[PDB]
Amino acid sequence: SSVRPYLEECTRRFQEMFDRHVVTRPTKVELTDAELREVIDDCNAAVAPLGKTVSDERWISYVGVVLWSQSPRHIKDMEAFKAVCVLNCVTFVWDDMDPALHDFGLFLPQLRKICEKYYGPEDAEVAYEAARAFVTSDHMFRDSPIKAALCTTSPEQYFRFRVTDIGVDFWMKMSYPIYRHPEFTEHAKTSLAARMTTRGLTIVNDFYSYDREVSLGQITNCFRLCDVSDETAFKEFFQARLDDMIEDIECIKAFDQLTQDVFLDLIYGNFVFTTSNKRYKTAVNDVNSRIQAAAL
Amino acid sequence: RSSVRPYLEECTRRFQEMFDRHVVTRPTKVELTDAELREVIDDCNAAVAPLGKTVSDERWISYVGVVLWSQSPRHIKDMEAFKAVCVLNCVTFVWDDMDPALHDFGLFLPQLRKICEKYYGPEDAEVAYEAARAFVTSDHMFRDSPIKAALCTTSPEQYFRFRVTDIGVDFWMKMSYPIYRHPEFTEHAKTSLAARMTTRGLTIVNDFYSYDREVSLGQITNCFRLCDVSDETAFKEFFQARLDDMIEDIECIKAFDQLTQDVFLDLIYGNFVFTTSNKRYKTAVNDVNSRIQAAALEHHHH
Ligand SMILES: [Cl-]
Ligand SMILES: [Cl-]
Ligand SMILES: [Mg+2]
Ligand SMILES: [Mg+2]
Ligand SMILES: [Mg+2]
Ligand SMILES: [Mg+2]
Ligand SMILES: [Mg+2]
Ligand SMILES: [Mg+2]
Repeated sequence: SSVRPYLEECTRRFQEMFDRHVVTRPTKVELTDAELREVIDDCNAAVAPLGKTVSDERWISYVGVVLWSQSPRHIKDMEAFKAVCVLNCVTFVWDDMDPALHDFGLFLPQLRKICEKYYGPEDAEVAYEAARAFVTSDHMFRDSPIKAALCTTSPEQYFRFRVTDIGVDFWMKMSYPIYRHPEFTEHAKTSLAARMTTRGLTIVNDFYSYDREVSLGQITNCFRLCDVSDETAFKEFFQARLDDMIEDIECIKAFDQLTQDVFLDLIYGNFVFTTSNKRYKTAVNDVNSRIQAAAL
Repeated sequence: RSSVRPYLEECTRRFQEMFDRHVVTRPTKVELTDAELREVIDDCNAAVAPLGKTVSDERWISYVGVVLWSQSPRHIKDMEAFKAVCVLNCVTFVWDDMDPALHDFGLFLPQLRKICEKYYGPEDAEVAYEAARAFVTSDHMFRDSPIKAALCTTSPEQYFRFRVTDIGVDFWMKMSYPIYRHPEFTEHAKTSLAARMTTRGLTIVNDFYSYDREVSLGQITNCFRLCDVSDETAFKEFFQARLDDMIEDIECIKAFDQLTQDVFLDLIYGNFVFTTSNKRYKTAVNDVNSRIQAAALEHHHH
């Protein structure tokens, strides 16, 4: 199936939800041309050992999510920002890669290289460990019975899987050096930061990446828990997910002012990234195609 | 002065029937040698000594029972790592029981590091230390925090999300994986998926048996504060939803690899046996579970 029928009303329902509960719109980070090419050179170098080329356009697509979903008001360290740019893009290639291409012995050293270039010694270890856990999870769970069980049982089992699998725990553990805000750093390191933002990021991503994933046999998507064919059941389910996002956003506002800005800019920036970026406008295209092995 | 006392017998039997149906395999208590117990307690005294409060041998042994009951003795390979978890868990229980006036990070974090460096190799010691640091920093950070009030009063979902860290199960997995040297378990511990899978089963059990103590101390971190426990109908409907939660988690746990699921279920079932047998949960206020308090005249000359 597909959710294109619902695409227009749901975008509006999302946007109305954000306009009431978040209000402040996200704003896109503009990189200088130098900065952008540093990022892209760093990206190509990290995936090169894996034997696949990535166009400058596919990198700019990936990087949009970081340009839209950080918190410019509070940025203090732009070297850390660039690291998140590079780390997020290259793990995007991994997510799209056939597992045959997953070579840990070749790719884990490049991840460490990136982390040691942009972070101090401590932050580099934190970012690296989170990058390593993320690519290792994506690998381990292709065709895992665990993934099956967690994705088909209930929303509560599914979002639990997604704390790691969608990459938000990774994101927080590499983004906290951007802000050098002590409270935020601690919520990143306990993963409470990821836990608070997982549903807002996943429900949005799931709706707009449903068609791609479903075409590719990918089960990691909460709308597979309902009959998107049944208009009534889809509406009941969509509302419960919106309810989920609203409850999360309202608790987020108990966090200190800077932390809540970063959390809410992330959820909302990701919705803007996802509704505008080319990755999510069609199932298979030049920036979201499966990176295939190609046998012989 | 609310209480779940009237439900104690039926609730305990309902928990037990749930384990008999869904887990089946019983936990087994790890027996420590007299030497091993003494190394642990000596190491606990050393670590807390800089904080100026004495902890009795009886109270240590109370704390240590959860590790003796809730690890997975079928699969223990590293007893040095086992001893570290005994020590780390006991001394962070003390911290959990302490007035925050007593919380000296400068004094206590290096003692946590020393324990980790004693029992673990270098990489493992850093993972255990970081988890330990994160736990005591969370417990301290959230004493009368408005974030805790929001997460704990809003819904079960928000509450259990706070408890992944706050009950200490993430810390437990991240200091326990060296015991087993099992690769899948190690990865699940490092992603926190292991903690996430076991949070509700540990939290619901603990919350029921520590409710009376916690309401009496003003402590709001307990899911049964989300319902009117003096309302039998509302309590039983809430209790049954929490059993459903435990059952759903247990059944997904059984999709994990066999060793990992043995470890996950021994933790949840072992914690239930520890909780329903240990003096700590026998009464709300006693000499193994009383608040460890600072003295307002601790600085005095008499
Ligand atoms: Cl998938
Ligand atoms: Cl509390
Ligand atoms: Mg993925
Ligand atoms: Mg994907
Ligand atoms: Mg997706
Ligand atoms: Mg306590
Ligand atoms: Mg506590
Ligand atoms: Mg308790």
